[PDB]
Amino acid sequence: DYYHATKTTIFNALLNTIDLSQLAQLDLKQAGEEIRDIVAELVAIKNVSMSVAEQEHLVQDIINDVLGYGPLEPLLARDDIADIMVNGAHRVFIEVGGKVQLTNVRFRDNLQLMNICQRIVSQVGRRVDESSPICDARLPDGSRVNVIAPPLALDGPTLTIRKFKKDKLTMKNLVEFASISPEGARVLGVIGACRCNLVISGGTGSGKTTLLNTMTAFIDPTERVVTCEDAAELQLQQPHVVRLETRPPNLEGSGAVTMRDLVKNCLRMRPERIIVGEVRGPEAFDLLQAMNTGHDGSMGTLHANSPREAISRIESMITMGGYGLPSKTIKEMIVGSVDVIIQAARLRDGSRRITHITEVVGLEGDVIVTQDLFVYEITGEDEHGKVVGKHRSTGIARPRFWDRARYYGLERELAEALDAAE
Amino acid sequence: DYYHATKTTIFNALLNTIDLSQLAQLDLKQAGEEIRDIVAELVAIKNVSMSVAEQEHLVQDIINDVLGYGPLEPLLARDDIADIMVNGAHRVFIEVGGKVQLTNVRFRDNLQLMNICQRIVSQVGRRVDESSPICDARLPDGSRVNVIAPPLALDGPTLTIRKFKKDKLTMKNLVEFASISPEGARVLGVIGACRCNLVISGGTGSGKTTLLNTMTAFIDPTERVVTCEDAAELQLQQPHVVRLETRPPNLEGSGAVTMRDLVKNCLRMRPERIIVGEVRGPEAFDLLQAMNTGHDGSMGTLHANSPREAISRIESMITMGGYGLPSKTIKEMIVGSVDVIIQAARLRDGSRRITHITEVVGLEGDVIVTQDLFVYEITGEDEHGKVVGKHRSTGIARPRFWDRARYYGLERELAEALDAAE
Repeated sequence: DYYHATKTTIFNALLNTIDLSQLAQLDLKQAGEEIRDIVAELVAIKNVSMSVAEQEHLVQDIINDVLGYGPLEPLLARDDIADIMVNGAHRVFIEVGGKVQLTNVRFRDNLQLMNICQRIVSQVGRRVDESSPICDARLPDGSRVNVIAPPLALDGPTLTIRKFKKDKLTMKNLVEFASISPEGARVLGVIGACRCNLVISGGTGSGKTTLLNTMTAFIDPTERVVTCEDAAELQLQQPHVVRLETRPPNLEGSGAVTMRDLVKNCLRMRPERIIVGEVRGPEAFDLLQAMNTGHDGSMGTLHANSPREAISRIESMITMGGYGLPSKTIKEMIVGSVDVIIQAARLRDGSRRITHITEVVGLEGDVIVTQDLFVYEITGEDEHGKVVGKHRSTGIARPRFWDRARYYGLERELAEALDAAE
Repeated sequence: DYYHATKTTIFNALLNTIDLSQLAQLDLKQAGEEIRDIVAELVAIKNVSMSVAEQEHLVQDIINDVLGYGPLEPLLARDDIADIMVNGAHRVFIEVGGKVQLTNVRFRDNLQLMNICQRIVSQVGRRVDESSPICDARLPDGSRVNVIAPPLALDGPTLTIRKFKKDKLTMKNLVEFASISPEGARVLGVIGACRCNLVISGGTGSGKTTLLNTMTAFIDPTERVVTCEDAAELQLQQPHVVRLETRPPNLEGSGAVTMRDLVKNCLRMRPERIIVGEVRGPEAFDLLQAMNTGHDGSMGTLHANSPREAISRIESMITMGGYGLPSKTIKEMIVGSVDVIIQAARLRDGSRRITHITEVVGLEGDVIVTQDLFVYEITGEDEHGKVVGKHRSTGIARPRFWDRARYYGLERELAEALDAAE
């Protein structure tokens, strides 16, 4: 009560005293010090009786409101709070330990919330308002931010901050979730590290993108990666990642930038690895060429249930490309370009597994030949219906990519991992 | 710290002192002199305690930021920097000695970087912005530039400067680098000498232009060769070469002289070989007419990955040229005009070699039938990661262009080359 009234009076006095532009001229620390001095002077003038703790709290709150993110700052500073979700000025939720909880934190009004959202997004040069109500951003520290303006959000501006939790998308999660056995995990690490061209095929709900992030986690830091996605969800930890996002056509059907355009441009940016979020149309062709003409180590997810169907769908995509390529030419391209196909699927019980790790070996007999390094053998189901299976290595001790592993010095690791698969 | 703060203060004072538009209206010399004078006056007023060298550096930086290319200027001035990549306002990498290194150079912000990129791409009459987020160009100094706008490049505008390198070869160089077997070299010499219509297709990084330059050494010196280019990259050593260069449209959208107009004029320049630096527009149609109306021996570089893909690309180009030509008519024209397609591509290991030497032998029904003379067969990889392969002749003894060889007496050499690599 008294603290709130004192804060309101001090804020009014400071606003009447210092303009927003003048404070913006000063840096975060210089502006903060100047605001602290002005607030002390205003408190002395108003003869407000406040203790050291109360005075410090009021000064910090005034500084945060005038400069910074206001009532959000205490939440952001906390480490336990993984995600913050503000639905209008009068409600805030925090995700602690995987559970969402309501918090007493409340903004002054929707106007202050909009100002704070605009500052947060502008921290990376983006702006959100009625003209562009939807804004999405990734702050340099890894926090994702999503903001919806009042014209779309009926109850007020909506803000969603998801801080960078690091453990979610590493091989440990897959190994402990029985998605891939530890030997399979080591084989995948070798495949990713040795710049093997990959095509992650997966069925509906098979978590293809999660597997793609986990695989790209192996990329060497120095490699200049370029990611094309319809909607940015990959979170490469590397220092030299370029992120691109397609653009759908406007309501007039113009101004579009399809994934094919992004891949063709990627060819002209000197990338050492092209990652395609999801191949759906002609872009496959371009992507495949990117694999063939250097850039070895690219990747791309695809919608298919088995590796053979994945190859067939790649052929159909390239054919959709419109070029008069004979089927034999397309098969030769695929055989020469793609090196490993990872088939991940969602089984009956809803669990996710890496059903196959297979290698495109050649074009014997005008039909592409694939040898499976790892397969998932379904033995049975638990008493409660849960499916039961195990990862078996086919025993191919010399995968066609063995030469790359030897070149990169990972041949010993590959042999050790694939030998003890059992 | 002190230097950065002084530079920021000087920039703010200069911005508040002179309008950007007025300086832009000023000429290079006048603008530079005014900027230097204003910077010196501001430094004197603010009493910046720095050496004369420090003042000169500050003035140069202010001039570059106001009208130059910002922090890229020291990078561009350098020589060891093979190329520069900007992944955003706060990420700049340079390829020094073939190694990518993160430079301690940062732009003021994303807006400044976007303005710098817009200036650079406007230097050759092109605009990059939300409406045209992707812009690839070639600067006068020979360097290639690629720019992606924020709407696609999520992390901010992305820039890529790849500086020019000579990279010119002679057929002996290609033979010694195994780019083409000696029999292939003889066959290519025969094809070039006998004024056989050529289309040197190749993928990105294949150096197709270098291959075209190498091919234009078997031309009879007497033949009047007219080379139409976009940046003057060909260095023909023949004595009667007329070098033409297209003029990109000015920022106002006028004064454009497209390659199509250059070729159409060349039709009336009495040439014997219309050489096109790169076919990427409707000009192909006209070029084909030149190929099929007495200017035998015309060559044209094209961007395609396989001879069939090159043919399809040419057909699509002619169709997009805006004419009412039925697809069957365009295919018939292509079959009649073109006589040899040389496919130069970069292999996965980064090396570049000639893959196909294919004649457009005829048209059946709707599909164009073509026969390969020389084909590159790959045989895996070696210990050092280099691709292992060899060229083999298809065994044809009477190639379609045989008559042309008979014209110049090159029948014997053609037969010997086709026999020695059976």
